[PDB]
Amino acid sequence: SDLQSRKNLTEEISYGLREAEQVCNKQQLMVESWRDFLAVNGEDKEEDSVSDLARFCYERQKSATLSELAVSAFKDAYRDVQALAYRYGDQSNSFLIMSKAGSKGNIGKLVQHSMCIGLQNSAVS
Amino acid sequence: TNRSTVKISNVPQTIVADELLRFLELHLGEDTVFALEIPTTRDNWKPRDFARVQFTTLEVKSRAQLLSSQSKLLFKTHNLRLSEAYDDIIPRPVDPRKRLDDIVLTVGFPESDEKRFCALEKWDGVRCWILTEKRRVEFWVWESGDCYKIEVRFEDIIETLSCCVNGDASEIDAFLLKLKYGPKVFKRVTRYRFCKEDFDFMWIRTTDFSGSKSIGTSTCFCLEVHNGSTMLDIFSGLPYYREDTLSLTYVDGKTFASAAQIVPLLNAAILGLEFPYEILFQLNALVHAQKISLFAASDMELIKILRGMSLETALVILKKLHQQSSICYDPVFFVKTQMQSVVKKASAYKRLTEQNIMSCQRAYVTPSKIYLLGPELETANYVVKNFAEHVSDFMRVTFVEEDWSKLPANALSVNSKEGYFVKPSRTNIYNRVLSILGEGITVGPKRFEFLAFSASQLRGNSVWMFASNEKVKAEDIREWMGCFRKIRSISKCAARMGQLFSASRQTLIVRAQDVEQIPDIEVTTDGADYCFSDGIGKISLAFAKQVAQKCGLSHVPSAFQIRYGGYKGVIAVDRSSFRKLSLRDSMLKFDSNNRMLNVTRWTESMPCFLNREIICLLSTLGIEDAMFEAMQAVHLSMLGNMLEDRDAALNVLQKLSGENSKNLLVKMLLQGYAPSSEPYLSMMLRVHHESQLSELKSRCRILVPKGRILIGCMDEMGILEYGQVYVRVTIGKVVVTKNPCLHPGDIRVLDAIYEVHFEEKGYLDCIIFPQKGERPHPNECSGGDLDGDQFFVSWDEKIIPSEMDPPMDYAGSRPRLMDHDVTLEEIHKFFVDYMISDTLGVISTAHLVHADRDPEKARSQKCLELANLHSRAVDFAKTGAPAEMPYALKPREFPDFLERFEKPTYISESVFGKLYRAVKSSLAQRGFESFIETAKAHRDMYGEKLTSLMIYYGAANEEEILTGILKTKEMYLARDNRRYGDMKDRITLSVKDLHKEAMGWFEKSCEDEQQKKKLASAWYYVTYNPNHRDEKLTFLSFPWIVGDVLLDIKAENAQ
Ligand SMILES: [Mg+2]
Repeated sequence: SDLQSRKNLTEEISYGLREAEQVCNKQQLMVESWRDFLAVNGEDKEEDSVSDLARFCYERQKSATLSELAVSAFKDAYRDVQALAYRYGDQSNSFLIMSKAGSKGNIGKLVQHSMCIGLQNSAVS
Repeated sequence: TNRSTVKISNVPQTIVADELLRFLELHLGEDTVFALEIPTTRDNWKPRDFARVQFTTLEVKSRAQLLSSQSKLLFKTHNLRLSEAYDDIIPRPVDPRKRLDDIVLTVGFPESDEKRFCALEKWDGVRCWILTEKRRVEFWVWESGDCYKIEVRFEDIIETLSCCVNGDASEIDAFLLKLKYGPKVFKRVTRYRFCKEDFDFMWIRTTDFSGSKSIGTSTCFCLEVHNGSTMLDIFSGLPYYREDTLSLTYVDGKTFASAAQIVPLLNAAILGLEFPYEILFQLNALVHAQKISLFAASDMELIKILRGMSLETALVILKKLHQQSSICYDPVFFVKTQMQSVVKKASAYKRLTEQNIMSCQRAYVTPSKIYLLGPELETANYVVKNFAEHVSDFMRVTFVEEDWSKLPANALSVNSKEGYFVKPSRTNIYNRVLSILGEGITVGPKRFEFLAFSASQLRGNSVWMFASNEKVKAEDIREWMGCFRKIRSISKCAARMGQLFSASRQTLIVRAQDVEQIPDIEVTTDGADYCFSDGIGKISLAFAKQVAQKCGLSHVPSAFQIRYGGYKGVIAVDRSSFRKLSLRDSMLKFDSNNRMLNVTRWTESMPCFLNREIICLLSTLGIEDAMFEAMQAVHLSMLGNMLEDRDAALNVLQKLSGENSKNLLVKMLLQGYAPSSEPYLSMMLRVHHESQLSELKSRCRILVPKGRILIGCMDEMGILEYGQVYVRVTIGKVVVTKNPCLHPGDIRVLDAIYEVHFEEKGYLDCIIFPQKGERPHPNECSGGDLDGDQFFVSWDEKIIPSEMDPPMDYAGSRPRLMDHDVTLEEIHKFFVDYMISDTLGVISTAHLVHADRDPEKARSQKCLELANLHSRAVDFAKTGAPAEMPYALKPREFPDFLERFEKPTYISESVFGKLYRAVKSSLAQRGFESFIETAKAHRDMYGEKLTSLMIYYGAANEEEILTGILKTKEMYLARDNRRYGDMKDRITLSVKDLHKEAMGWFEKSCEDEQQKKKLASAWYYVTYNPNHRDEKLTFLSFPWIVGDVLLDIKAENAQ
């Protein structure tokens, strides 16, 4: 719209891209070295696994055997982010006409135009 | 009036709460919105379609609804349909005169004088909130930066007065609110909200914070509002407002301030050490009840006159203080007349070892104080019977709510998200219960330690406690009971430690030279283990005939449950026997060092009843609603004809429990008396007419004449394979089921056979099961073991369920064997872990209301998950696995059977709906001169002794202590039937003890049989003729204590 609706969309994208990171951070605790953390018992080093945010991003780069569940988790947490293109914008938008009819493109080629591009992963670098 | 929360229908999703309020404050007035809240499906970035808003007053809501009714409230091209929804997001009263903002609050115990009450501490300004819709009064107390909430509901308020502080003529400055139980102390522990105050708090429960336990000793709240004379009309909503002008005098009472955690205790620290414990126990019990104030309990002259006078003449002054209903303000006035009236007008230990009548001490622990009651008659236990000297050392400690209810899962271990996964955060009440389980209650010159708890005391949490004296301690009696170091799992060890605490009697000590081993018989197949021999023993006939005469039965018991030290199970009786104690392999529980012969149930036949799960399970096997209504009709005709006729009164009384061929009211009707001629049996049968109707409107309780309640048994030889038992009633098509049935698979129909050889064995109400072939009958029928339990049979031609089904896997999970031994700390952490995450009646309640609401009963995908979870919810005492009652299974509505006013009661249409509507249309239909002096001296001695049972428990007129059923229930007894079943037991034991004392008085009053027959005529004349009506009440129980010889007058006057 004219005013504050773009600001609401920006403040919602900035909060939906910070929850899809904590979703992917939860999936990296499914490693067999973390079997003592997922038990029903009190721990002392539990604050070191929730405060380190750069370390969990650094672990996603190297050792590409847990980075296949850190892409599929973002691709499942981004389905609730791509669904914001129906609450925002009128039904007479020329992109939602060509996306719902399946002529050229889809809903993935609209959120990169409007809200955010998403994730970027390559084969090998 | 009702509320102020108004739910908006559909606000647009691209709108924050700082934009909708700018529109709501445009059509309406300025700053008229208290708080607005929009629910989010995600955490902070996905709002839903609707939203909630709470206005300031009622006229703004009535204007906003009239504006929304004409479709004139258009916001962002979206109409708003304002509707009512009872949510109450902020519990605040919508009234400018009921919202106090500054009021001084003090606490303290009630007055020992007329108008001079003391105070412990005083808060400098609280926020008093008087709610009307939710019957509670809040108190917001600020202290050291923390916010505390004191909630006083309208049920504990018993009196409301107005006080005077300044001293002018007829001025209104303060108010005095009386309490009897105590409040609940909360604690405020920490884009779409507009709460314009301090908010986003979490009101979780906590312990006492007022210094060192200054709240639980008060039970009285004083409010001093500066206005006073204007808000006298809004205080009429408070219950029992006294129209009186009370004075006030501030007295400092800091001597009574204690420092321990158990309050209010009688501070007998300056009185010395030469004080009896039995006086201090009653003086502590009379303080928790609102009878004696705290300054009168610590007076020097009353303790001086109590100690300068003998003990048997001291207990009679303390037991008579319960006769006064109101608060007795003059403490010496009730003693100076009692000490002059006692001079004109042994059994403590003689009733423990002979007829098992003990005088135990009970106690209730509220989250803010403690509540002691006094001595009460109860069935003695074997663990108490050997220690006849330490009967004043045993003590039952219950842990209940401040309103004496069950502790919910909201006070202990409140849920809070921390990191990725949630974890239960423990509160202060949990650490208080753990601390009082570690240390114990220290009252008088002694303390108390943890002893044990049985498997029937986890539900309805209670703790047996011992004083740990210098002779025996809390560990010496447990070492005498056996050894519990071998069991490493704490859940099984906690059940094995208290298995000797059941009600049982000892007959004869059996040594260890008469023990013969018996091997186990397995019928296991396809990897699933079964046991045909599960706690089955064999006994000799001579010692069985000995223990039958020792216990006091007519015939020999064919099967009876026994506890030979650590053993537990039932014993079968054969003919060719040579030993007494012959236990099987599945009988060891711990090291059986103790040698006893404790029995709990003999061989007797009760008539078969019905359960609501039985009627709910038989209605989905191919049986319609055909014979249930006919059986209920022929039940209701006999229950409506028993109040008028005599044979109809004798038919149902001989079929119901409590009149097993020997009763007081049965032999009265044996002569042929009219049920309405005398005013005693009429009022005796008046409550018996409505007892079965109350059991028909709450439970089902359908009388089934075909069948007999019988105990399980097993034959050692084995001839029958997949056959039923030849029963003995004082055939075929029998249906065998136990009580905890939820699956549709454990229905079992058998066929009885006539055997020409079983008449020599003598099996009387004992079902025989096969012990070979495939899976056995009772182990696949609701998981019932082969021990002593109940069984329901019917050789009737009414139901006959001809639809069997193989049940699911009844195997449990792996036992949680600990690595180290049990060091007495993992037992308390398991006992407090039973108050939370324990849904036993909840699963059965949610399963019973789910079959009537959905088609294909007990076969859908939702009805099977509850039946699977019920196998784990009942096995908490064996394996430590929680029930974990999930969401999306409660139907959020209840039918018209239980009648809970919280959920909306929909109109039911099922087998139980026509079963309830048929009964519900039938409630609106309906020595003649030588014994005068002895009877005149015994009638008052019976009457004033019967008042001590009358007004101690809350009987109505005469029948609530005679028959044991209560007419008017209480708050803590209308929903807890498990405690009511033990209350009606100890009422009947007390009136039976009074009848035994009257029979003992009868033996010291007659020497001739003609005098024994003529005493009943005079004892009938004193209480039946209207010329001897005194000022007090004349109870209709005087010719029933000697009622055996009273029937001979009517048998002699006929001839
Ligand atoms: Mg059993």
